[PDB]
Amino acid sequence: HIQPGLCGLGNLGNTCFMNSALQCLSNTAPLTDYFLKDEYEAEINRDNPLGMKGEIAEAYAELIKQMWSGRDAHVAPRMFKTQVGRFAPQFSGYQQQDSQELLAFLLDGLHEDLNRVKKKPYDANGRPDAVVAKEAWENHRLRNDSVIVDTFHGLFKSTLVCPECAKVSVTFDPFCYLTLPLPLTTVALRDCIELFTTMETLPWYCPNCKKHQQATKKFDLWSLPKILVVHLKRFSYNRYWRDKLDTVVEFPIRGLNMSEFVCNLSARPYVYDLIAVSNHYGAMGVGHYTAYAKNKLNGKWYYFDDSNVSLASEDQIVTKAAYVLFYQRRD
Amino acid sequence: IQPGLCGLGNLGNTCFMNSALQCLSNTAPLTDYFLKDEYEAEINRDNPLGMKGEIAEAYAELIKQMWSGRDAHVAPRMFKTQVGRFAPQFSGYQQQDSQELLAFLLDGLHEDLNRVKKKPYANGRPDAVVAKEAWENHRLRNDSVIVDTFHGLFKSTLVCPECAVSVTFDPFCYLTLPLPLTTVALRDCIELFTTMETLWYCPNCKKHATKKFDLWSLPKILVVHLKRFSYNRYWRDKLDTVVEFPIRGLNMSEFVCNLSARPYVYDLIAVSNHYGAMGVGHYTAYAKNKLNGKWYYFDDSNVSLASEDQIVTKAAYVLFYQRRDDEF
Amino acid sequence: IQPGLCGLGNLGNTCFMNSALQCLSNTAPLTDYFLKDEYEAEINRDNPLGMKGEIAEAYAELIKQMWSGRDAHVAPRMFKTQVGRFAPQFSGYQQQDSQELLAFLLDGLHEDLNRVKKKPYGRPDAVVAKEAWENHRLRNDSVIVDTFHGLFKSTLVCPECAKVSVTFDPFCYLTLPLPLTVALRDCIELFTTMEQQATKKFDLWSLPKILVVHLKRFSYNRYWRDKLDTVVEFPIRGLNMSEFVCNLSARPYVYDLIAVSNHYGAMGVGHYTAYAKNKLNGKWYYFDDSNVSLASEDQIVTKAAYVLFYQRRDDEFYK
Amino acid sequence: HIQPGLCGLGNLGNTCFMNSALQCLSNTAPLTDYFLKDEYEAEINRDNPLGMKGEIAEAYAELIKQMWSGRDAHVAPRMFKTQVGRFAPQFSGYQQQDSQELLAFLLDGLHEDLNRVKKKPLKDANGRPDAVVAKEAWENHRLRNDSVIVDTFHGLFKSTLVCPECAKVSVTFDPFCYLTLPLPLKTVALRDCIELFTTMETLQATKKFDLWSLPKILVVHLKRFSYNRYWRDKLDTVVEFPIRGLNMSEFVCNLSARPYVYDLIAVSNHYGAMGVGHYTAYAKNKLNGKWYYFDDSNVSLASEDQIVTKAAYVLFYQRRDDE
Amino acid sequence: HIQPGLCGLGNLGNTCFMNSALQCLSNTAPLTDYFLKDEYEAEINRDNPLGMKGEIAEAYAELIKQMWSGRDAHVAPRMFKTQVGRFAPQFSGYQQQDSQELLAFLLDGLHEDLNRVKKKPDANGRPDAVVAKEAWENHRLRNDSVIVDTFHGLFKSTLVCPECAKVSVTFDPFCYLTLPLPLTVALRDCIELFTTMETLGEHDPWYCPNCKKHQQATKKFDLWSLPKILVVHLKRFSYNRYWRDKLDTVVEFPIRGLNMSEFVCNLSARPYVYDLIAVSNHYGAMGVGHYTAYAKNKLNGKWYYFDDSNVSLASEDQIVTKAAYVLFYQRRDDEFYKT
Amino acid sequence: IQPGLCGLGNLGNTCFMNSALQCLSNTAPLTDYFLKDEYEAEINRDNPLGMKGEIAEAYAELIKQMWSGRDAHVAPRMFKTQVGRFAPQFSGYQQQDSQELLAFLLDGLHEDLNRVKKKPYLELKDANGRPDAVVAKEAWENHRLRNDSVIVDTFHGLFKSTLVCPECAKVSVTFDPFCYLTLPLPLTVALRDCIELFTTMETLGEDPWYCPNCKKHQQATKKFDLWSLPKILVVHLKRFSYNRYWRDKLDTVVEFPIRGLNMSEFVCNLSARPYVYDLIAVSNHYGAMGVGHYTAYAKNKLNGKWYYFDDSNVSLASEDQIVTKAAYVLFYQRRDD
Ligand SMILES: [Zn+2]
Ligand SMILES: [Zn+2]
Ligand SMILES: [Zn+2]
Ligand SMILES: [Zn+2]
Ligand SMILES: [Zn+2]
Ligand SMILES: [Zn+2]
Repeated sequence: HIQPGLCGLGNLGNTCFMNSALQCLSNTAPLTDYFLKDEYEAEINRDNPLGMKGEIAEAYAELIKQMWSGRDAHVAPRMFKTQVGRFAPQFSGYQQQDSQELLAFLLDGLHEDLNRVKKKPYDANGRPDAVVAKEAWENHRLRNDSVIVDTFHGLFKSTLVCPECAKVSVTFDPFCYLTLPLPLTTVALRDCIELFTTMETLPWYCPNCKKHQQATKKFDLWSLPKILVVHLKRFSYNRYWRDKLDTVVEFPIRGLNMSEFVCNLSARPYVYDLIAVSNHYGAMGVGHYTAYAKNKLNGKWYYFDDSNVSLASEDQIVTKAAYVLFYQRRD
Repeated sequence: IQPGLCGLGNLGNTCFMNSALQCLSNTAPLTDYFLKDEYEAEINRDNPLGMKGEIAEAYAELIKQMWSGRDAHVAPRMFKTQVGRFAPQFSGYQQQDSQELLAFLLDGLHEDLNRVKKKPYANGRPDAVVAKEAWENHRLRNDSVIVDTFHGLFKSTLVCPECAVSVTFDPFCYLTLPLPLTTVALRDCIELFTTMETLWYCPNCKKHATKKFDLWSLPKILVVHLKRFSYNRYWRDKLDTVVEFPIRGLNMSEFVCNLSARPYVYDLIAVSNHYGAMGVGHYTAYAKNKLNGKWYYFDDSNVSLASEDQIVTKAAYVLFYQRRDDEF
Repeated sequence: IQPGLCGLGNLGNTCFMNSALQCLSNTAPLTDYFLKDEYEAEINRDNPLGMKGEIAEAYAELIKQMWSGRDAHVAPRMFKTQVGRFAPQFSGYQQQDSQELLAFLLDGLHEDLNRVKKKPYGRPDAVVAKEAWENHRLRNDSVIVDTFHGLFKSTLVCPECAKVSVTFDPFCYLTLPLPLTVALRDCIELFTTMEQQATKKFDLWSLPKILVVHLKRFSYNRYWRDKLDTVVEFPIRGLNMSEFVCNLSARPYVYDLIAVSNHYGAMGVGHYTAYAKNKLNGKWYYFDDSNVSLASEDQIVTKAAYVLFYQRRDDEFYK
Repeated sequence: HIQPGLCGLGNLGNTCFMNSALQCLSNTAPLTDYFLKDEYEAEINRDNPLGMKGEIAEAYAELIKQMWSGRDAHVAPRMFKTQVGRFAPQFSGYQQQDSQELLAFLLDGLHEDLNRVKKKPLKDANGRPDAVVAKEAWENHRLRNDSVIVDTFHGLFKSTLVCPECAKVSVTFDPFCYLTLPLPLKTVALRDCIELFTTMETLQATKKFDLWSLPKILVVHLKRFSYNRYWRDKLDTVVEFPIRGLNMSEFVCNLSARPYVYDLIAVSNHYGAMGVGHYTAYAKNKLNGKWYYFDDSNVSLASEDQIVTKAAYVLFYQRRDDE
Repeated sequence: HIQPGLCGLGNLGNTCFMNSALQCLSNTAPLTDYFLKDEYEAEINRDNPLGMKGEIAEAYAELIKQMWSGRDAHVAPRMFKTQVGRFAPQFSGYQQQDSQELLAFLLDGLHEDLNRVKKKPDANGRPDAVVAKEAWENHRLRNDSVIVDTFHGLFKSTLVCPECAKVSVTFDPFCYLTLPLPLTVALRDCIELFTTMETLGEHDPWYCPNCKKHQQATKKFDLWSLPKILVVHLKRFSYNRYWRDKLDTVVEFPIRGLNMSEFVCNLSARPYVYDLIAVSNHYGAMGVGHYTAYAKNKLNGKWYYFDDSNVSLASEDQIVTKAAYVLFYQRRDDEFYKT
Repeated sequence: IQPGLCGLGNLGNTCFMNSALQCLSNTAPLTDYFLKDEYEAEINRDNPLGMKGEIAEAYAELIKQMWSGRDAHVAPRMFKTQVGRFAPQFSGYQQQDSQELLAFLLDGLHEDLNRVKKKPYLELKDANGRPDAVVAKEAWENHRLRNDSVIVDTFHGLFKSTLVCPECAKVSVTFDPFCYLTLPLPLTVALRDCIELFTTMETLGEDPWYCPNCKKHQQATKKFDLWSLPKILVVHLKRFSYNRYWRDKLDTVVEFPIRGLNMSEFVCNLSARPYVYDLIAVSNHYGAMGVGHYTAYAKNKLNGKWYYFDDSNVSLASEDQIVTKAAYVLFYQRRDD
């Protein structure tokens, strides 16, 4: 029969953005394995006031089992589409959609529906970064503990400097994806990462001023997850229209060394390999989303264009169409 | 940007429209008519069968944008709006048909550009005499750039089963070819269309037959619609049969019953494609650029260089052929 | 505020409805019937052709508001809601037709107030017409029949056979075709001119207390609506209908104008207004949605005139 | 044929508010002349993050060319209406609309779609003269905003705040493209409304507005509407305004400034007491100098004695540039 | 923790008509057992031109498994409602709905989505037994499903031409009985009214083969063979131009031992004794209106009232009221009823 | 037909409205006010916080129909239309809340019938360390200088709020009016347990209180106290929790008296006359999931019997049916003597 995971997703009326994001998540082996192991039932959180009563996790679990059964070449994700439209109506209709916006929604929704914290409970003052980061991560896990935290969550350092009182505010914050700005001739992914970590003048509230100030902000990468989701910020949502950057960003297929951008000098080496890409086409109108993904069982690359699954070659993956990159850490 | 290499943005389930529009855009006698920009005197705003010249004007405006060489892609917003206003069946989010839109547009453009300001209003006689009469009568009601570009004549012979022969010559602006009841040739579908098939209100007997179609005269631009869709109670079915059609040198003289007629050799200029089978579905187009002679693939906003070896597939739904004219 | 001098607020493209409602408001036999407030016994809630008495009730309520003398204008929200519920085609911001709403309302009010609880299933013209009218009233008996219903003769002459088939049919308004400034009598003559396969000629037999004359200005084409802008000259006083009445033993028929439904707007959605003569003071007013202003007779006859309301003179005794 | 500019606009379902605003702008000669000269194509800004990719300027230019061709007595502004409802869906509703709200949208929209500043780059002046601080404020405004809209409708007003504790006088100069005038409480003159706008409000500091520089085209919005939680209120006060010779010089603070005499060119009118209401316009035709009444598709000759009524909502004045 | 089958259905905005019909079908044991035993999987027909590509059968199977799992006290039938609306959009409006109209749609839909026939291929003066056997066999050569096996019966149609006096007899299948109500009545009076001869009205005249003309012929129905599950629809609604009328007549019907044998014209037929299993109820008359259901649980033999999401224990004395609209009867198949 | 025994037709998911309307209909001081038909002089059409008198007029018309004795049921079309026009959130086929409608209607009726034609502005006195009796009297008088209507006279009470800052230990005491009490349910319970829980001190969570001495949003302690109670006490049992993606519902059986509810022990004011209440109406909710359904129990003022109002259907009830998990909003009438 059909090879497991080589399953297209039927377009049900401008759901290409959803399908693209779903193919990327489907080919995230730690996440697919978790659901296929079918022991996640004990972790479904139906009372969580921030979740969807376990219903997003259940519709997702059902769909992945279909996609990895080896019985179908394609499935129509009707239950999943219905559940998304019910909890997040902004994803329904026939206007311009965003694979990253849906991805952010799904990563948060799966996390709360599978959150092991049944009751959520409820300040760097020149202390070492290692101490402040450990504290921030532990406090994060006291509120958020799931397969999503274990697979996609990392930690970044935020430094804010007030222009009035010159007070330097350092915080450690979790992330489940990295939104990379593109420079304003092709660019390298490392240039986009360096741009993300370079200081920029913003507005946030200063605790000493008590007012909103146009403070400088600098990001630093502290710890990185098993699955690094890299969002290339191509879209600009202006008041009356959406802009798109068509720049070719060169990104490695294999051996992405993240270690040079990690400010923790005592940290483990971070080498990553590409597993999936969410692609966008269409300078004008609604546009279209597809995906490249590496099948975990045979190690080959494929193109997923809604219901159509075709064998791909690595030389096709790096184009201006690349929008969201999925990287898996080599452990 | 090269003129005519202009993608059309999808405005929400508008692929059916964009596909049809790319085929019409790459119909040189029609595009040249609008780009010559002298058609303003021919806009018919009083025609009771037209859309007050508004479909012709929205189409003229879009073509000028598509052939300006200023844009790589255009969102056909005014055109989409005007279509939805006059023909609301094309504005839902349900499955659409590139041919249904094409038939609407060909009729609408004809009426909005009909030179006839006031429309006025057979038995054992020679075919040549009856055909000349039917055509002259047609142009006394219908005279436009659409009649000049796409209209042909087909002979219809109906034989009564009780009293035993009614011959009529009727115009057409496209040919809907039935597919046989898997790879078939275009010529087999043409032969199927012209074969006598028993099913009409007869005047001699009055007891309401063996209908037979014949091709009499063919136009500059022959639009060939392959009847792939069928409509079941709860869903639309699609025939996925591969129809083999020539890219160059389609000899239609072979199927023309007028033996004194001019030779009819056609070359492919555009194809409306359909993918999806029994699911939601998507339309694209192949079109040969009149200025550089190369084949391009138009997938909504995206325009990419194509090769001839990609064109003949099960995806081919509507074929556009241009007649070879060397002092005929 | 003088009773009846009440404007109707526009509730989003509802001027067509207000224009129609102002003409009916200023039809004295109909308004008096609702103000008399004894019509409650005549509301037919089981009629399969009616709206369970709900259009009559919404209309009665609105007319009482319009003739109370307490308001200069009212927003006919309940009426608009009830119309939109039973006839959803009258909902939206597309081009509307005041005659289409009028025809709906005249039929609706008739069925909601129909006294017939269970509808049953070579002679001289006078005998056949009397029979046709009595049979019509055995199915249809209401204040609308009493105020607006007339009878017209249909003569069909068969060729080859030469058989003359005569029928008498009721009407509650006359749709008059326009020729091609024209006179109303030319449009009446055009309606009565002769046109299996046979010749058909309309003739007017008996005419009602309130004659509603619809000038067929609109042509609904496949993709657009056409409009005839011809100035139709119609009398304000003394319309003699007697010359078009084929019953030679019939009473004289002289009418006086009481209301006009007006339409403006060459392109787009357009706008409907009304001229109406107030029954209590005899003056002409212009009803433009919520605005009611004193009018002069010299303003009434224009290309804007679309539907004319005429009241028969029952002054001198006839038969 | 038809006289250019005497073109009605068809109602496309509750679009009278739009037609009224459009007739006022159509009869603003410096703006219509700019589009009819048809050289504005080089000024269309398609990359502006605050614009509509040039599409509101293009839909407006196309419509104004139709209205001033002399070929049509009326046009249905379908493309314009469609583009407006696409960028600003609040105007594509079915509820009571505001011609001033559409005007403010369109003035900003046209400015951004025609903004000469391709890359946009709070300063307080301490003890410096008003003339120096105002010149600075205007130059800084034009470094961000440079269009036919700035050149036609933009003025500058002075804002003075004085602290009741330390007696500190804080002066700022801010641009405007129209004046929203409050109407008095307890028939009023336009000058009373202007004086009310420039009178010091006790507000914990006192705030006073002053007119510094005035544009070629002065748009005066009479604040008739009050948007309450469940309903909109309307002031029916008759505001007396001059048709010719409005002397604005008395309200201008720059005492070294040029005289400011204005003539009325257009009025946006509003009617209706109970329902959706209706908008029309009075406008002076620039080619024959006569007054006309534009009621959607209908254009009729008007007289000066008809303009000043309670219906007057938005007034358009044109400065006399005699020398 | 919850008893299987005692599962309410959430209202998803005017869907009470749908919940009511679904509770009746859910409590039809031969149909529920078919889905719970996974007998449906191999029989899903996806190419049938008269079906919904197996999608209505799949959505129904999934829902019935949820209702009979014993895990939920109530479920929101979102997937089912979505699939129904997609194939039959008339059921997704906010206008008044009809549980019988949904039932007829669903019985036909499931039949076609589960039809074992993958490729679908006068009778005068002959005995009724011969013609009926032929009509049934020809029916099953086209229609072979769990729906045919559970709900299909056969009725005799006699048409008599008023001109040539030609008597045309046909045997036609049915999956429910629409009973006209007389102009408190007994169910047997409604059955007798259904089998009484009536003269045809326009625009449905009978085409006479002798006359070769459309005729105002007489039409008489007779019951020939009855199914395991007899669905009896009391025709309470009248669709008028501007509103829907409703007959509020109390129809007295048995809860147990309904003897159908007296209305069966086949004298050699097996006895037909039926017990009520479910009732689709309607309240509201000519106003908006609400649908509920009475159903007998197959595992404990008790009567329950299903009012959307709410399931409560009922008593037999509550069942026979003016609210009864659609009745579900189950035939007795013991040693007492041999053929 | 007995007056007041009038059902309300459902006009498409309007059960939430009919339930609230049946409770208000059977509030004798309010129905008597409209039936006396002298309220016309009190309709406030200029109030910027009202609906130009239109909600009061639509309500008056409906209550006269329901108490005429001519109809067994009425379709409240004008009322539903007016509600949908001023508050569009109450239209549609999604889950509704009878208390949300009730709160809207109580405020709308108050503003449409507000005797204060021009609302004044006066500073609220510091009320620092002064006796509770003095500060409460001041708060009530200031409330009536802005709000004076049949709604204030029938449903308004006063509650005391004590806020204590965790940084500066500042004790802020205020008295605020209420037209209903939202009672929290413990995380079968008695009504008195929910009343006691409403007056227990709680610490504000992740909604802090602004402090005047700190000049910052502080997570202070908040304690409520009942000061004065109205003629008609509307008790809202807080069963629903509106979470980001779903609505939670507490199905706890709250035991509440039908007769003799002694409120005096929960009133921190001792100068008040005893407060004894009797149940007059209950708004009920059914439907664990989906859209759900609302009905009402109500005691007829003319015959003293209990009835069940399920949209258009009105049937005789027994007291033993009223106290169930379905009870959501309770209407209590004070004993006067
Ligand atoms: Zn600071
Ligand atoms: Zn024949
Ligand atoms: Zn004859
Ligand atoms: Zn100071
Ligand atoms: Zn016969
Ligand atoms: Zn403090």
